[PDB]
Amino acid sequence: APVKFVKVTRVLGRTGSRGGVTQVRVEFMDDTTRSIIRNVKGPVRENDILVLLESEREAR
Amino acid sequence: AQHSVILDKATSDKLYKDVQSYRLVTVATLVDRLKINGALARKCLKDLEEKGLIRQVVGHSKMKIYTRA
Amino acid sequence: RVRTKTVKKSAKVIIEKYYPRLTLDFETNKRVCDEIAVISSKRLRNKIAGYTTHLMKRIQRGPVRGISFK
Amino acid sequence: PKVHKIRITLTSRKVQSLEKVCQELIERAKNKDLRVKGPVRMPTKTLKITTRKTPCGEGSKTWDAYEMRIHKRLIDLTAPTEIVKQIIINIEAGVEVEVTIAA
Amino acid sequence: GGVTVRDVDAHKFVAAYAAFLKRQGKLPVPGWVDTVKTGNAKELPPQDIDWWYIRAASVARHVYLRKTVGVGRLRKVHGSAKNRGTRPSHHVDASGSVDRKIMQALEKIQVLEKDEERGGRRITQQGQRDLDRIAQTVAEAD
Amino acid sequence: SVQAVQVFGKKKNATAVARCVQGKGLIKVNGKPLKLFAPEILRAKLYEPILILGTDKFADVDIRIRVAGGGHTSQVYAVRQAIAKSIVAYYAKYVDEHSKNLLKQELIQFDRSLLVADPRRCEPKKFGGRGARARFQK
Amino acid sequence: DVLPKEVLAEVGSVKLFNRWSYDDIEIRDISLTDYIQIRAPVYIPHSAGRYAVKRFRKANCPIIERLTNSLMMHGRNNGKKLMAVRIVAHAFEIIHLMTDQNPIQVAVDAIVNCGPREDSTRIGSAGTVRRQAVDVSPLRRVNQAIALLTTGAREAAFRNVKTIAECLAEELINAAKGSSNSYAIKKKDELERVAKSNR
RNA sequence: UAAUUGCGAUAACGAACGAGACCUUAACCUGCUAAAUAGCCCGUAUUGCCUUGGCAGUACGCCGGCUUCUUAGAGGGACUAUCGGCUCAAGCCGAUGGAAGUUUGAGGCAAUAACAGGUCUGUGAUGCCCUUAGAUGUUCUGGGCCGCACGCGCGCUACACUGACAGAGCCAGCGAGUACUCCCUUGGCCGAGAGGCCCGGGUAAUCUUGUUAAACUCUGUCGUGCUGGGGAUAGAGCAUUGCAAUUAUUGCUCUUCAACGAGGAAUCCCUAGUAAGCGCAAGUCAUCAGCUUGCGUUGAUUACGUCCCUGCCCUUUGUACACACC
Repeated sequence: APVKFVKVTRVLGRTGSRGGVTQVRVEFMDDTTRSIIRNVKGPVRENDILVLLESEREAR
Repeated sequence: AQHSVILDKATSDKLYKDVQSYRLVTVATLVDRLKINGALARKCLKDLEEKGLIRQVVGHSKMKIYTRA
Repeated sequence: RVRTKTVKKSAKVIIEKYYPRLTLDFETNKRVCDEIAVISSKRLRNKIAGYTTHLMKRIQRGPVRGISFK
Repeated sequence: PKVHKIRITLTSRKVQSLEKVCQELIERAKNKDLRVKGPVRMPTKTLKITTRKTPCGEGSKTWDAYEMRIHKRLIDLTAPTEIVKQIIINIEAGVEVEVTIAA
Repeated sequence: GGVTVRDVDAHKFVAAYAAFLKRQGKLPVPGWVDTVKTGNAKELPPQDIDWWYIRAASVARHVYLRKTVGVGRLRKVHGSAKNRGTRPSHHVDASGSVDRKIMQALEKIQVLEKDEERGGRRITQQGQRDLDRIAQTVAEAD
Repeated sequence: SVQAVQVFGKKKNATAVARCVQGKGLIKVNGKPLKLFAPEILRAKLYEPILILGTDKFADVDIRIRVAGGGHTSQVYAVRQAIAKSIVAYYAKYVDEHSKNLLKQELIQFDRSLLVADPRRCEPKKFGGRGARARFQK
Repeated sequence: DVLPKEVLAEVGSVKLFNRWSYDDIEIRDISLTDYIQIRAPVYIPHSAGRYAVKRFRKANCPIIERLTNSLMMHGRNNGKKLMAVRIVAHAFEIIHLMTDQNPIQVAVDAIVNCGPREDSTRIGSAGTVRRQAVDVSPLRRVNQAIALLTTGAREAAFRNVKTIAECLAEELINAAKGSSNSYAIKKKDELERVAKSNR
């Protein structure tokens, strides 16, 4: 599978019934003109880098 | 569930066959692979050391480790 | 990590009543209060001076709603 | 007029009252041009007692700790015999004093 | 250069000195050996047969490094914990007669002397010089 | 005249008083030498300051140290911090601190705890520590 | 002669833990840099740092201390990292003697492979699973990997004549590639599989 | 924002309790006042080795010099200081400096108003009732509160190799101590062990005490076996406390060697020198700690959040209740 790498640009807010999930805005770091938002589980800072396997869920 | 406290001929010639070809030797490996007791393993350790076929890395009251010569 | 009315009202009156006599400097401010006020504790005394230095830092760039002086 | 190298000790519960007594005593002595070795201050001992508050035992279990503190601050001196009686006068109330000739 | 006792490995010194002292072969044995428990907290006699001689080095060394020493203080230095069963453990001191008589014998062979001045026993000039020699030998052998 | 400076180092309850003196390059603590005085695995962290700086900068200086109180691990940190203060203060006061300034800068950029102490103690609660007992009934 | 004569070669070399220089670390992938810190090395992990005081102060720490701390657990092993630091350094010698490669290379490449990328979080569904298969952050990756790794070693060595040093040693070398005989990788692989199901 | 702690909008303006301030304690001061019941330097005599000139120790100095370390008094020091992005502001976060940047850490006291909460077994605090000379007053002998098929709560020891066993190396803090009584006990001597005898110090930074504690570290024995992991149950013997030990007070000596392989449905405590491990002192005490109150040693994983469960308070709402859903 063609795994893509993404980078966080803006944190939005922690959703979830007990606050474990967090909304983050991420950057494709290869196509600068694109930008999307994803969810993460653990602690997250700015300028961090994430690995993304599937790029078609986009929860709420 | 017993390990022969004494060394027999069958174990002896197997010993002097492969122990020049192992990469590491330990008390555990001897009791595991060769079906020998731990007491004899320490005795065998010291005797094969002085004949000069394995080299010491570190010595300590809990674990002894040796490699080829 | 937030001040109370006692310090703020004390800060408010000192700046409004003795504006020329003090400046942005934090130690010069620290000393002037102990001469012109009657405080009974070093920590309270220090806190009043700290806010006035913060208060004066912002007045220098635009007037503030609370302050009114001659 | 043979010196004996006396030593005088004080006891009290207060601290500020005793301490000012110590300074005035050293200066009252020094005014008549006498040699003095300074104020050797002994360590302060702290003693506590803990007891239960409730008198019966129901409910949660809670303690309280009362305390009391003691100071010593003894003094020594090289002086003749009976000048001590004139000088050790004008002491406070409560403050206890013991004199040791240390002959 | 010059060395002294404080310039050698601890466990090396006791082993080195144990070998030398036994080769000399002059110290009493009151027969208490083979029947001693090493302390009220311990269970089995020590393994090494020559443990009694080895012990001699350890006690001699500290008296050199301390202002004064007595029989009772060795009890509480040598003690350890005791497994009283299912209750929690405590600290209990070693046997007194054992330490007493062993150092009685030791001082009869001109290593230390009594100190009625203040109490206890301190090492004597000849004893001090003896330990240095064995310690010095270790340095070059290293 | 005689050249000597006094510095101390502290830990939880480990006090180590030291006098750094003009000598010829020997270092030993409580009179006994440095060769042994540590648990055998931790002895590298004794060598921290001398190893990073180079022995050539310990040319002609003598040090004697006395340490008491605390525990084994507490004491070893106490004495190493005394080493740093001893060398830096003697050089500052009796030679150019320009070398000290590179020394101090380089020494604290690796680890800051060489010159500053860590304050940490305990506190008496009424629960057996910071955790209360088991609830009698709930 | 203040310093031991035998250990003298190091002085003319860059700082290292005697037997191993940290120079020339792996070049395999990305996204775990900035979170594994080796650029400032240390001899022994016994440094009394105040990493806990803030959020990411424990992110700036050499991985060597992390392993030593994680190993001590289960009551008996509370605060006794001396055995832990003993085992890790000694275990390094075993794998170095069993394989010509650098032991730091063995530890680093293993931990970068044994971390999941997606997981599942239990939001309330009234007794059922609305498990959306959420993503994972790089920092949590190493946290869970180290924790689960060390647990694999102790459980295996438990009630066995083998000891933890070589047990831990074998754990790292099996995790280098997909051996499937390692506690870490077996449980690691299922996590995405159950996560992939609820995707 | 930890807070009815503040900014603001406003028919309100200015205030009072509570919270904060306050007090005790822990961290900094080569700056002041210092100290033979605390230390260092220095000077004499002196021991051992290399010898060199030094190193490591012992005894003394009391107008030899000093107070860095130890110890207590007066003070100073942190106020969020400077910064970079949010933002009307109050603020929050992050980097630098600094001993210290969660209210710096931890405690003490603590508003209006209630409960048929607890205590008559603390009191010569107290009403009424009851008993009073065959006493429910006081006192002496023996027993019991501990008696046991069985349900429940707070704890202690273990299920081992990250261990057990044998030698050796060796580091704290908080405290306590004898007059009409018998405390803390050093040293010498006898004693396998527990214990015993004889001089002596301390009413105490002076003696016990450097409380040489435990954990811990190095070298070996044992080696997967409920085995040298485990120590319940019992037999025999020797002492100590006490007028008195049987229903064994406790200790010491030898033997005996039970269950227990990480524990179902359930459920607890806890955010950094913290949990956890390990020991020590004090309280009751002639003896008996598996108990509580305090002290120190080693020293981590995970978070900087939310209202899903379980509690609590404020607003809107309903009432035939107001002794108020008992």
